[PDB]
Amino acid sequence: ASLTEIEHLVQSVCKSYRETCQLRLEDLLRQRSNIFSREEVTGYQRKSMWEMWERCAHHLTEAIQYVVEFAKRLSGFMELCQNDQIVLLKAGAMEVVLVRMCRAYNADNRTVFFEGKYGGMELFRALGCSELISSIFDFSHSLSALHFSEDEIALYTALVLINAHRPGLQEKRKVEQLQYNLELAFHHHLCKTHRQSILAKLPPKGKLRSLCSQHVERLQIFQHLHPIVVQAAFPPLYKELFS
Amino acid sequence: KILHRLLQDS
Ligand SMILES: CC(C)CC[C@@H](O)[C@@H](C)[C@H]1CC[C@H]2[C@@H]3CC=C4C[C@@H](O)CC[C@]4(C)[C@H]3CC[C@]12C
Repeated sequence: ASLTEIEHLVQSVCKSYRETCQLRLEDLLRQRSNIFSREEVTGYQRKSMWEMWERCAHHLTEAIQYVVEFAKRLSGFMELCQNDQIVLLKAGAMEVVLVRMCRAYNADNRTVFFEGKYGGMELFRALGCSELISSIFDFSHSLSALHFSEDEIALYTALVLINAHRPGLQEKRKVEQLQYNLELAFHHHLCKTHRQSILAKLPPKGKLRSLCSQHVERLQIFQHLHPIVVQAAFPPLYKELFS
Repeated sequence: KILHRLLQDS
């Protein structure tokens, strides 16, 4: 890859992201003043564990579908063999949502946009996994601190997805080359915008891996308790990724 | 199953 190639990979990644970002920044920023009441929060806290897990699984699945659409649009992605496409999405889709969450997260009052309003952690108390929720809020709080632009998110999430280290890849060298070009793309843009100061501030890694393992660990506990909720009422795509 | 079908779609 020449420099002209990576300069134009930048605009192209950002385009792909803009088209698949799901929720417009403009709407999320505007709806920040729209916060669930104590009564609504209580109503959520009164739901059964399983109704809450189901609700959450549906919303996450919906988010993952945009991520699959993002991936299908990413320069280079559809060029990978089917096996590696599936390995990369099985491992990185939740990760990408976890990064995309920072847009939908308001660090001023620690609220996330959920079913049409902003709410705090406590909104999800029925789930039976407050350690994980807590850590997911923290992660978004840290990312929010960086004042990530839309272009940064696009570039960053394209790298979260294209990870040549994921186990199970048949064509590790092709994804290595792709990862390299996206890394260059990401760092070139940061350089051009005077924003390399953040590279040292980015979240460590595993870190995203930890969150995603906790998610699966927690699912696994819930499935042991409510195995028929999962079989009967969790979306197929979600069971494929995390079950 | 489901992802394979998403990737193959028009
Ligand atoms: C089992 C646990 C992983 C559940 C986590 C859950 O307690 C909570 C933090 C999750 C559940 C559904 C998630 C939302 C699903 C869809 C979206 C839209 C997307 O653009 C960004 C993330 C965002 C706004 C998610 C933020 C995180 C939410 C609100």
